[PDB]
Amino acid sequence: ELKIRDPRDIILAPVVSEKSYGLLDQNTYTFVVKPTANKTEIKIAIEQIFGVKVTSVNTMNRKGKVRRTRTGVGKRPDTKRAIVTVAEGDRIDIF
Amino acid sequence: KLSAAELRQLSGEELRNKVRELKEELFGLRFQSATGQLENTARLREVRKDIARVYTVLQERNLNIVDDP
Amino acid sequence: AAVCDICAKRPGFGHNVPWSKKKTNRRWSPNIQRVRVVENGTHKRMNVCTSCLKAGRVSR
Amino acid sequence: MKSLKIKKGDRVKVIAGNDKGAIGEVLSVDPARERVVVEGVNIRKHHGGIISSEAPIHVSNVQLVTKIDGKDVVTRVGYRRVDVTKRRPDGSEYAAQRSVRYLKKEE
RNA sequence: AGUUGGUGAGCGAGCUGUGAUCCGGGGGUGUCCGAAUGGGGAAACCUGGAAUGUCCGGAGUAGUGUCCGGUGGCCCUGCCCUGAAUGUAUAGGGGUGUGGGUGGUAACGCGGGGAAGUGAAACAUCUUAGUACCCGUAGGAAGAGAAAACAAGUGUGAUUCCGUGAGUAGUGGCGAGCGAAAGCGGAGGAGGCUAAACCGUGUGUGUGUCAGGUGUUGCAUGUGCGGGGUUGUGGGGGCCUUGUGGUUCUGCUGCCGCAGGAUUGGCCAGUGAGAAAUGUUGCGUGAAGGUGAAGCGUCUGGGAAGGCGUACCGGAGUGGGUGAGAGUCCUGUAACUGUAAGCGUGGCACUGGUGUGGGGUUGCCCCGAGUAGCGUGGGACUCGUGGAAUUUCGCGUGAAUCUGGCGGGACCACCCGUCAAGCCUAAAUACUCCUUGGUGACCGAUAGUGGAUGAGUACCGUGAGGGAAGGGUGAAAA
RNA sequence: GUCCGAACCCACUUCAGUUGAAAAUGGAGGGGAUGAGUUGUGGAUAGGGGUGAAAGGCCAAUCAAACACCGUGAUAGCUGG
RNA sequence: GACUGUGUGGUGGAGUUGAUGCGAGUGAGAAUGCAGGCAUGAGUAGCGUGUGACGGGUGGGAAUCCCGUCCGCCGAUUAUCCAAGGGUUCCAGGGUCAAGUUUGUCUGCCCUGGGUGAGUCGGGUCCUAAGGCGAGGCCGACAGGCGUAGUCGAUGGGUAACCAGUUGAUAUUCUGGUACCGGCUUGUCACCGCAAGCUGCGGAGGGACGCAGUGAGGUAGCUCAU
RNA sequence: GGGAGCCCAUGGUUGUGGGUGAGUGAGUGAUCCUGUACUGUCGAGAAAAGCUUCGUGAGCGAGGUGGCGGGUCCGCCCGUA
Ligand SMILES: [Mg+2]
Ligand SMILES: [Mg+2]
Ligand SMILES: [Mg+2]
Ligand SMILES: [Mg+2]
Ligand SMILES: [Mg+2]
Ligand SMILES: [Mg+2]
Ligand SMILES: [Mg+2]
Ligand SMILES: [Mg+2]
Ligand SMILES: [Mg+2]
Ligand SMILES: [Mg+2]
Ligand SMILES: [Mg+2]
Ligand SMILES: [Mg+2]
Ligand SMILES: [Mg+2]
Ligand SMILES: [Mg+2]
Ligand SMILES: [Mg+2]
Ligand SMILES: [Mg+2]
Ligand SMILES: [Mg+2]
Ligand SMILES: [Mg+2]
Ligand SMILES: [Mg+2]
Ligand SMILES: [Mg+2]
Ligand SMILES: [Mg+2]
Ligand SMILES: [Mg+2]
Ligand SMILES: [Mg+2]
Ligand SMILES: [Mg+2]
Ligand SMILES: [Mg+2]
Ligand SMILES: [Mg+2]
Ligand SMILES: [Mg+2]
Ligand SMILES: [Mg+2]
Ligand SMILES: [Mg+2]
Ligand SMILES: [Mg+2]
Ligand SMILES: [Mg+2]
Ligand SMILES: [Mg+2]
Ligand SMILES: [Mg+2]
Ligand SMILES: [Mg+2]
Ligand SMILES: [Mg+2]
Ligand SMILES: [Mg+2]
Ligand SMILES: [Mg+2]
Ligand SMILES: [Mg+2]
Ligand SMILES: [Mg+2]
Ligand SMILES: [Mg+2]
Ligand SMILES: [Mg+2]
Ligand SMILES: [Mg+2]
Ligand SMILES: [Mg+2]
Ligand SMILES: [Mg+2]
Ligand SMILES: [Mg+2]
Ligand SMILES: [Mg+2]
Ligand SMILES: [Mg+2]
Ligand SMILES: [Mg+2]
Ligand SMILES: [Mg+2]
Ligand SMILES: [Mg+2]
Ligand SMILES: [Mg+2]
Ligand SMILES: [Mg+2]
Ligand SMILES: [Mg+2]
Ligand SMILES: [Mg+2]
Ligand SMILES: [Mg+2]
Ligand SMILES: [Mg+2]
Ligand SMILES: [Mg+2]
Ligand SMILES: [Mg+2]
Ligand SMILES: [Mg+2]
Ligand SMILES: [Mg+2]
Ligand SMILES: [Mg+2]
Ligand SMILES: [Mg+2]
Ligand SMILES: [Mg+2]
Ligand SMILES: [Mg+2]
Ligand SMILES: [Mg+2]
Ligand SMILES: [Mg+2]
Ligand SMILES: [Mg+2]
Ligand SMILES: [Mg+2]
Ligand SMILES: [Mg+2]
Ligand SMILES: [Mg+2]
Ligand SMILES: [Mg+2]
Ligand SMILES: [Mg+2]
Ligand SMILES: [Mg+2]
Ligand SMILES: [Mg+2]
Ligand SMILES: [Mg+2]
Ligand SMILES: [Mg+2]
Ligand SMILES: [Mg+2]
Ligand SMILES: [Mg+2]
Ligand SMILES: [Zn+2]
Repeated sequence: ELKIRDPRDIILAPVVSEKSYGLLDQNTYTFVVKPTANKTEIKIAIEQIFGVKVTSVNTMNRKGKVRRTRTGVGKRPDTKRAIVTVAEGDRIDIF
Repeated sequence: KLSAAELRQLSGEELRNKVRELKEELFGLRFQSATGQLENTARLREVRKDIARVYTVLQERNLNIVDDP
Repeated sequence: AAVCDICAKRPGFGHNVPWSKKKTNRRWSPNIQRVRVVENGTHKRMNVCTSCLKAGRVSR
Repeated sequence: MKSLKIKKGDRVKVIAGNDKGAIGEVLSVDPARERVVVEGVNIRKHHGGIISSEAPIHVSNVQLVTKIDGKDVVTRVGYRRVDVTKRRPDGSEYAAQRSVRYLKKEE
């Protein structure tokens, strides 16, 4: 079958913000993931990508903001973000 | 370089390795874009185009449009 | 029933026509009879019109 | 859609507008809306700072110019078909037919 | 030779001619929902495969959670097994996956159901109108169609459509209204199959059949398949006088004849409705393209296409652009050309595939049955039940079958026409959601589509549904 | 299906409001308040039909036959232009 | 006469005049006409229950913003937390055209960025009620009606976690401490064997049920305290 | 774990490290718990699963499973402002 599936298709981008950097103090990383991926799949993908033991994965769905402009209401895409908790010393480099 | 019809001179397993390497490069590019790096933005689309090309070659081989090496 | 399982005879539609000719819609149903049949080897009921029953197009 | 008869790098003469008779090189072509930029003709300000540079003018307001006998003469163009060979993306060869522009008033 | 869509620029690229963007054609990918189809569901969500090695294949983990792909909706139908109560057997059950279906669609088609407002100066018959709407169901068109026809004294010769006939003859609470046909003039122009006798081919069963022949030779019913046959001043079968395409030379009928036979003629006939449907070669092209003529000088002007002067092209002076009004600045136009490709398409050759009757004859045999008629209750025909033909539905009743049936406006006789109760048929006709080109004593932003802009949007309504308004700087953002 | 009385449900009187705070309310009192009570969620009944401890009541703020669209540019011996 | 000048300016920036024909969406003051713009009433009524005062700050601008102090108000609710419904209004920073019945430096407004973490909470993966749909099926000219086997459907049944702390914005979710439930796997002990077990399938038990009332034993809470 | 005012200091509408001190008794008392208890009563007050147990109208399944304490990892989707 065509279309090999890579674990990097699930993990889209890291979330960079004050809360994410504060969570880095707890070995916690916030990633924007594919909105159809469950916690187990995200955990396995993170493990395979980074060679890092993951203790916990917490996910939330975030609604996109709606703003009224010329041409009416626009709606930013919905996102799901996984909050991955890493083992005591493993560390993930997001650059 | 952006890959071309010389992908038809490769084998199935190394074409699949090319797919995996392209996916990993795209992963790195997306992370750089999120983190504020990646001045070279055109590569972020060209890597996806290359993935499309490799899948095109694989599917033509699988469907026997082009004889498989 | 008003439809024959053989020949598909179905009701007609026309008029009640009184002395004053004040026409009203009405129906003419076929004389459908429900009889026991043995087709090939199958025992079953069938709604059969009296015309087919008289012609013998139904096996009892 | 196809291209225009005037291409970048050509030497053309302005035949209409505030700069009739001006001769310059075609700096850039905008085929979609048929406007070209010729050096040292339509000097106006952009934006950014001042940027005193050339503004596009309509392609029909310029004409290819040739030097026949020491005087610049505006000329029209024609095309002739010449046998060429084109390479398919894989690199194979095949003989095909291509058009080449020539200036009139000089054969 | 530029290019990474638009509203709406500069980054970072590719093309830096290794020819991109772009254009035509053909593929690849195509999340989720939707007939939606593994199961469920509040459409775009959820959830799965009893226990076994796991539904099957792959990936991952020590292992389970997991991932990727495949598979199984329902109904009809084909094939195989089984056969209930129960005996035959069927229903049913278990396989197999053979085929088809589901839903959508602007108008036009066919079949069926079927209003009311309205008009009649009320109103019920009638009208509106078989309209609106609705149900079923197509096709590129459909329906109809090869005389159980018209005609009226000769004749016409399938159907459909157009013009007349004619607002006539008629019909009508003879009110309001409704309203033909023949004939004639045109568009377009085909006719073909079948059922039945009769002859070849099995099962509820032989004891009568010169080479041959046995209580049966091949004898009796009625099947499924072949021929044969298809018409009306009757035809066909049968019975015969002949005729099949030149034969290798097989059985039967009679050591006459009949049929299978085989490369080869072959009048022919063909992808059509025509009892059928399978490759190679000859044409112009549609989708893209290619070529495509011929002007300068001065004047005023921000700007020349305007003025003045003076030349040119024209199979091209239709347009539209360009800083103002351009035949020669641009796009094109005329004319010619290319089309590789198409599922290409149309036509031709070939290939390939399929194949005769005429005359006489009545003695017999066959010629479409719950049909045609008749009665009755309704419908359509100019015809509103009538002198009511013709045609149609429901319910009864129910024929002849050639010395016969039906039609010619009740009916009967004669005469003339025709042969129903089986089927298939192109063209002329209807239509435009769409595609391409073109047009307008058509509109020009309160118009023209509701909609020149985020328009079936904003907004209103629980919902079906309703439903707007807002265009213009300049030649160039300078 | 007792009594008094909050919540709750109701709506008898009065005043105010009546271009309202409100297309039916507010202030003051008033009836029921263990019952034929009241209330939440989901569901069922549909237009000559539903439902009605019955007032022609109610069925999405005007019901002696809802609303929407269609027949439709209904018709009007009437009124206006 | 409808109207008009081949008079003369201004504005304006691309068309259009006369003759003679031809064709009309060809003329408006009325329709409680339609659309838009704008008057009249009029700087008039109103500004939606109420208690604010002051000191300081910010600012171009302060009764109406911020801080503080007095004072007043609610408190079976003017408090706190859910469901339904809403949908980013939440937080931080920038803003004062519009919106806010005034002002506004302020906002539930605008702009930009950020914010919602669950094996246990509430739903699904479990269960059914009313009711819906419904393989076959029966009924009905067509369209359809009903319904079996089933399959859905909470407002009910079933179901394992608490306290503390932390952020500008989250918390039975994160963190700390200490638990519990179901799997997988593993160590060890004990036990089976027409006759292990597992999964299906059902039987039974159980789940499993009204209203009203009194009393008793407790605890939460509250009050007081030498 | 939580819980006040004392600290060179902090920083001056601020939080840090120490400084946390007490946990006792009586009264009163629920709409909560025992409790679907108990008593009274007519109007006679869901279903199904989970659950316990029983077999076997089905298959799987090896002589391997099923139990009791101990250890490791796995625990999904939606909501959460
Ligand atoms: Mg969550
Ligand atoms: Mg978007
Ligand atoms: Mg009628
Ligand atoms: Mg009888
Ligand atoms: Mg190419
Ligand atoms: Mg060219
Ligand atoms: Mg390309
Ligand atoms: Mg599905
Ligand atoms: Mg479904
Ligand atoms: Mg499927
Ligand atoms: Mg299994
Ligand atoms: Mg269909
Ligand atoms: Mg009537
Ligand atoms: Mg009338
Ligand atoms: Mg009248
Ligand atoms: Mg036809
Ligand atoms: Mg003929
Ligand atoms: Mg004719
Ligand atoms: Mg036959
Ligand atoms: Mg030219
Ligand atoms: Mg000129
Ligand atoms: Mg006949
Ligand atoms: Mg007759
Ligand atoms: Mg009759
Ligand atoms: Mg009639
Ligand atoms: Mg008759
Ligand atoms: Mg007669
Ligand atoms: Mg036909
Ligand atoms: Mg308009
Ligand atoms: Mg205008
Ligand atoms: Mg307007
Ligand atoms: Mg709405
Ligand atoms: Mg009482
Ligand atoms: Mg209340
Ligand atoms: Mg009252
Ligand atoms: Mg009053
Ligand atoms: Mg009382
Ligand atoms: Mg309902
Ligand atoms: Mg009354
Ligand atoms: Mg009402
Ligand atoms: Mg009525
Ligand atoms: Mg009408
Ligand atoms: Mg009128
Ligand atoms: Mg009047
Ligand atoms: Mg005129
Ligand atoms: Mg007018
Ligand atoms: Mg006016
Ligand atoms: Mg107005
Ligand atoms: Mg005024
Ligand atoms: Mg005053
Ligand atoms: Mg006044
Ligand atoms: Mg006053
Ligand atoms: Mg006042
Ligand atoms: Mg007030
Ligand atoms: Mg105030
Ligand atoms: Mg204050
Ligand atoms: Mg107080
Ligand atoms: Mg109190
Ligand atoms: Mg929410
Ligand atoms: Mg915001
Ligand atoms: Mg908002
Ligand atoms: Mg806020
Ligand atoms: Mg204001
Ligand atoms: Mg502010
Ligand atoms: Mg703010
Ligand atoms: Mg289930
Ligand atoms: Mg049920
Ligand atoms: Mg069914
Ligand atoms: Mg179930
Ligand atoms: Mg459920
Ligand atoms: Mg909060
Ligand atoms: Mg907490
Ligand atoms: Mg914790
Ligand atoms: Mg039980
Ligand atoms: Mg019970
Ligand atoms: Mg007590
Ligand atoms: Mg939350
Ligand atoms: Mg909250
Ligand atoms: Zn019948």
